[PDB]
Amino acid sequence: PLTKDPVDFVRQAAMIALSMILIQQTEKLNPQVADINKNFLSVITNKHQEGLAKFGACVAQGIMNAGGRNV
Amino acid sequence: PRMYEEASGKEVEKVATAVLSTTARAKARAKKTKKEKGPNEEEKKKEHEEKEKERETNKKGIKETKENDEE
Amino acid sequence: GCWLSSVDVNTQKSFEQLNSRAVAVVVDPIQSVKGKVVIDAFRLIDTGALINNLEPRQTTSNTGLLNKANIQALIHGLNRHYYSLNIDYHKTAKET
Amino acid sequence: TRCKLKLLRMERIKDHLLLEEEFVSNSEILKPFEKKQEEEKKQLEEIRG
Amino acid sequence: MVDESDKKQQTIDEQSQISPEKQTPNKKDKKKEEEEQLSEEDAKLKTDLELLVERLKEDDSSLYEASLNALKESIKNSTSSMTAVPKPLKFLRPTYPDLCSIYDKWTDPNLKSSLADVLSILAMTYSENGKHDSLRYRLLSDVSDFEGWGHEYIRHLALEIGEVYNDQVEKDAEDETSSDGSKSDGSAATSGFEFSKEDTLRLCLDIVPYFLKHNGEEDAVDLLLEIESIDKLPQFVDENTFQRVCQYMVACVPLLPPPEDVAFLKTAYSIYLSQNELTDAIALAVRLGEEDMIRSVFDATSDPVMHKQLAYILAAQKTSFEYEGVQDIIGNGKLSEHFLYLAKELNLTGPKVPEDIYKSHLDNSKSVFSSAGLDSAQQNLASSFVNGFLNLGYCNDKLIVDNDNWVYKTKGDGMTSAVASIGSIYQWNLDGLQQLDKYLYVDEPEVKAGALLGIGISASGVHDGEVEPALLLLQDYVTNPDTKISSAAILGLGIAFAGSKNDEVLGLLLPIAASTDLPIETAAMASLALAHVFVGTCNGDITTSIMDNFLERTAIELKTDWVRFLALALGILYMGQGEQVDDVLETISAIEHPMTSAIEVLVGSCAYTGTGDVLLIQDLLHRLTPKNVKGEEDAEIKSEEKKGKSSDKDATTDGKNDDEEEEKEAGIVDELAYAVLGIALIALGEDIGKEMSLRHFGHLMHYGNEHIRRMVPLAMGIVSVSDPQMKVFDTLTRFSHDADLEVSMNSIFAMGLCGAGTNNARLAQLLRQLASYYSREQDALFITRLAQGLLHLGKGTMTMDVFNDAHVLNKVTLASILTTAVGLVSPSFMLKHHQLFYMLNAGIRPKFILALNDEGEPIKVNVRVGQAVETVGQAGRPKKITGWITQSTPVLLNHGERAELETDEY
Repeated sequence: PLTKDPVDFVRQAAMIALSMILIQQTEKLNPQVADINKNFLSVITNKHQEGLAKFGACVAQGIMNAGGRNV
Repeated sequence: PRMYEEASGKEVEKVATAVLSTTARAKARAKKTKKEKGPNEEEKKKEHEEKEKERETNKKGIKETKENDEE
Repeated sequence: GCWLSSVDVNTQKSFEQLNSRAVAVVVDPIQSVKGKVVIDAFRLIDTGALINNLEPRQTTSNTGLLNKANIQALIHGLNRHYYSLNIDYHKTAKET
Repeated sequence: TRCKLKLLRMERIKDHLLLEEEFVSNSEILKPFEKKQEEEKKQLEEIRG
Repeated sequence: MVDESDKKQQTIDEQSQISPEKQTPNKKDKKKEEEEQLSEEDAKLKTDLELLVERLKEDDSSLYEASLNALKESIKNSTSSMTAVPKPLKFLRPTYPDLCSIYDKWTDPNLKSSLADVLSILAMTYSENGKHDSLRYRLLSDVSDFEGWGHEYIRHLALEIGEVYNDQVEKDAEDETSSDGSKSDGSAATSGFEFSKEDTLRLCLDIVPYFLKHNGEEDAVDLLLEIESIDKLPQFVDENTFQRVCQYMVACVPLLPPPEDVAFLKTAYSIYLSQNELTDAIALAVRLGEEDMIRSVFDATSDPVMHKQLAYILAAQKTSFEYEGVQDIIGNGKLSEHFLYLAKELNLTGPKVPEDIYKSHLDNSKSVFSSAGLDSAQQNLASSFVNGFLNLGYCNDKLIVDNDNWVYKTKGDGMTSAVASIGSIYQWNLDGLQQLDKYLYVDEPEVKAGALLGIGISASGVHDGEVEPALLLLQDYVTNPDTKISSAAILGLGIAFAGSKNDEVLGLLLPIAASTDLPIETAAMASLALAHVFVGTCNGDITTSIMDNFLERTAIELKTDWVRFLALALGILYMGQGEQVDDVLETISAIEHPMTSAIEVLVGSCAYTGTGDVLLIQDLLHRLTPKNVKGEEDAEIKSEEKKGKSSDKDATTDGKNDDEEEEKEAGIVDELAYAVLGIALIALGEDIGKEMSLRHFGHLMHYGNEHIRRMVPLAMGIVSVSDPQMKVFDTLTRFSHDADLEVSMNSIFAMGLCGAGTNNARLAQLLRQLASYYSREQDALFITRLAQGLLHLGKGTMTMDVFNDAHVLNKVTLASILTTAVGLVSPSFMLKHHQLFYMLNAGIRPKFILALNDEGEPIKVNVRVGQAVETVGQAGRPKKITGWITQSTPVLLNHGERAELETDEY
C-alpha cells in the first residue's frame, strides 16, 4: 500500500524498502523480484511522477541487483 | 539480467492484432468464402501439402502440460 | 493568494542585493483561516538559473518537499520569477 | 431474404473495414513527423497557456 | 381459460387449455396398457389434430407447455416409439408440436438447446411419410392467427439449413455430427426438401436461396429452373419471376468464390432464356462475358423465322447496345448468310447507326465554346488540346482547325498531340479524315505520327461491317519501320476496335509485342494496345504478352518509365476474367526477383475479384511493411524499390473498385471511408507514398461509381492544391463530369480557383487547364461513365486508357496519351421501321424505392419529362418508359440501360 501512497516521500521510502528485503533473489525463486524491477523502469519513463518517486526507484534497483548481482 | 530494452516491438504487436480484428469485421463475407475454401483445399493442396489435418493437426484443445521447477 | 506582482519583484530585488540570501514572507490574511495557510516564503530566482539549469539546487540538501496552499497561484510564479520553499515554525519551551 | 442480404453484405463489410483501418492508421500518422510539423504545436501550447 | 367441463363443445376447448383428457390421460393409459387400443388411437388422431387447431389461437406460454407436458415425456419413457411400430410413427403428428412448445414458447436454456437436436432427427424420420411436409404447410399458409407461429415455423425450417451448411464447414458430414443427428443426403430428406421448397416459394422467400448456397452446387439452382418456369405467367406475371431470380444471385455475390459464382449465374441466364422475355436473357449473357451465351440469344431470334419480320431487326439492336463491340463482331455475317437484306441489317448492328442518331441529339444541345485564347509558349500547347477536350464526340468545329496558324505553332511532342486532339473533334465519325491527311504528307515526322493517333479516335465509331476499318488504314504504318510511326499506329488500332478481337485485328498484333531487347521507351505501346484489345471478353492470357514482359526485365532496368508501364499492361490484360487468372499469378511468381514482386500484387486484384475481402486485407499489409520493419529496429536498389512501392498503391485501389461494384451497393459508402484512412496513414509515414496515392484517388471514384459526388471530390481537392502534382485534378474531374451541369457547376469554380489564382510555373498550369475542359460537355451533350451502362454492375473497355494513366509523374509524352479518353453513352430514342429519331416521353426518378432489388427496378410513379432528353447520370438513372397510355408497348425493356428504346404501336 505504501508503494502507491499518494504522499510522495512515503513512496520514496517504500521503493528502497522492497529491494532491500529482496536483495538479489532469483526471478524463478521469487516471481516477486521480477515484478518489482519493472515498477522502477516505468517510474522513470513516466513524467507523472514526482522527483522524490524518481529518487527512490533508481536507488532501490541499484541495491536490488547490487554487487554485479553477487551481494 | 533480463530484458528491459524495447521500443521497436510496438509496431509488430500493432499489425499482429490488426489482422485477427479484421477477421471479425470480415466474418459475414468470411463464411461464404469458407464454404468454397474447404473443398478447394481437399482437392488441390491445403497449403503446399495436406498431411495431418484430421483434427487441427491430430490433437484437439489444449496441448500444454504443467511445469515442476519453474515458478 | 501568495504570488508576486512585478512591482513587488522590484522591491524584492534590492533586499537581495543588501543581504545575499534574504526571504519575502507574504501573508494574505483573509484566505488565512488556520493562521498558517496562505502564508509562504518566496525568494528571487536569477535569470542565469533558468537558462543554465542552476534553478533546482534548493530541492537538494533540504527535505525536497513543497507544500502548496494555493496550487494555482504558486505554480504560476514557480518558473516565472520565484522559487518557493516550505516554511516551518519554532519556539523555545519558555515561549510554549 | 435474398434481397436484404445482398445490401447488408456490402454495407457491413466496407463500413466495418473503414472503421478498422482508421484504428491502425491513426497511430501511424504520428511517426513520420517529430520536428517537421511538431514545431507549430509546441509554440501555440506555450503562448496559449 | 378456466375449466368448465363437457357441457358444450365451446367449453370442451376451455377444458383442455389447462388439462387435456382426450390427448393426455386416456391416450397415455391406452398406449401404456392394451394394444387393441392401438385401434382406438388411430381414429382418435383426427380428433386430437382438431383440438390443436382450435387452441392455436391461444398464445399464452403456460397453457401449452404444461398441457402437453406429459406427452413430451412419453416419446421415450412409455411408448419408447416402437411398442407398436407404425403406430407412433404416424402418431408423431401431434407430438412434434409438443417438442416445439419447449424450444420456443417457453425458454429454458437447458432444454431449448438439447431438444433442437431431437427435433431434427424426427423431422427426418417423419418426412419419409411426407406428412412432415403437411405439418409445416398448416403453419406456413396458416389457419389461425397467433404471434407464436410467426417465430416457431422458422425453427422447423432451420433444422434443414443447419445440417446442410455444416457439410461445407466440416468434412465428416452426415449424422455422425451429433449437432443435428440427421443424414445430409439419401432418399428420405431430399424429397422432403423439394416439397418444402414448393410451399415456401409460393408464400415466402426466406429459405429458397439458403438451400442453394449451402449445397453449393449448380445442380440445386437447376431444380429451381423447372418449378419457376411453370409459375412464369399463370401464377404471376413475367415481371415478378424475374425480380426473385436476380435477387438470389445479386444478394449472395460476395460469398461466392470464382468457379462457384460463374456456375450459379449460368442457371439464372437459362431461366431467363426459357421465359417469355429474351430481353432479360441478353442482359445476363453479357454479365458472364462468354462468347457462347451471346450467340444463343442472337440466334434464337435470327435462325427460325425465314421472313424478315421483327426478328432480324431485334437481333441487331440487341448486339448493337455493347459498345465494347465484342458482340458486334460475333453477330455480323449471319446477316449475310441468311440474305434477306444485307444493307439494313449490317449497318444497324454496326456502331455506324449510333453516329446518325447522335446528330439528332446535337441539334438540341447546340455549340457553346469556352476554349482558352492563350497563345505563345506552353500556353499555346495547352489551349490547342483544350479545344478537342470540349468538343468530344461528334462535333463540327471544322473552321477553327482549318486555321492552320495555331496548329503549326505547336512544337515537339506537342505537335503529335495537337494532331491527336483534332482527331477527337471527329471522335465517333466517318468524316474528319481530311483534316488529318494534309499534315501527314508534309513537314517533320512528328505531324505524321500525330495523324495516326487521331485516326484511331475517329475510327472508334466506324470499324464493323467492313466499312472503312481502322485495320485498313493502319496496316501500312505498322510495316514502315520507323518506331514513332509504327508505335502510334498500333495505339490507335487497339483503341478503335476496342474489345473486338477480329482475326485481322488480333493477328496483326500477334507476331509483334515481342521485341524488347532493343532499348526503346515508347514501346510501352507494344503491349499496352494488346492489353486494351483483350479486355471486354474472356482472356487467353496470351503467351505473347507474358513472354515479352520477362524479356524486357532481362534486358534493361535503366528505363524506369518503360517497365512501370509494362507492369500495368499485364494487369489490364487479365481484365474480363478471374478464374484463369488464379493460375497465372503462380506462373509469374515462379521466377522471383524483387522487381517481379511488383508485378504480382497487381495481378492478384484481377484473380480475386468478385469474392475479395482477403484481397483487401493483403493490400494494406503491403502498405504498412516498409515502415514496420524499420519500427522493430528503432526500439540498382533504386529502381527495384520504386516499382515496388508504386504498384501496391495502384493495386489497392483497383481491387476496391471492382469488388464494390459487383457486391452490395451499400458497401460502396464504406470502401470510400477506408481509402481516406489509408491515405491519412501514408501522408504521415512516407513522403514518396503520398504522391502516388493522390492520383489514384480520382480513378477510385470514377471506377467505383460513388453515389456522392458533391462533397467528396471538392473537399479533397483543396488539401491537394498545396500538395505537388497538379495531375491530381485531372483524375478527380473524370468522376465529377457526371450528368454535365449538376455536379459540375461546383466543379468548374473549384478547379478554376486554384489555377487561375496561382501561376508560379506553366508546367503546373497546363494539367489544371485540361482537367477543367474535360469535365463539361455543353448543355448535357454526352456523359462518360467507366461502367457499361447496360449493366450498372458492368465495366467498360474504352475507358480503360483513362484508368491506365494515373500511375506516373506527369510528362509531356503522357499528354499525347491523354487525348484519348473514349467511352460514350448513347441517348435513347424510340425506334420505328423508318427509324424515328424522337422519344415520346419518359419517367425519371433520382432514387429507386424498391428494396426487393438492390439494383432497384424503376418505380412506376416517377417524375415526368420531355422528348429527346439525355439518359441522366446519377440522381436520374432510374428510368421508366411512359408510352402505355398512348397505346404503345416497349419491346425493349429499359431501366435506364444505355440501350435505345423501341416501340410497337398497336
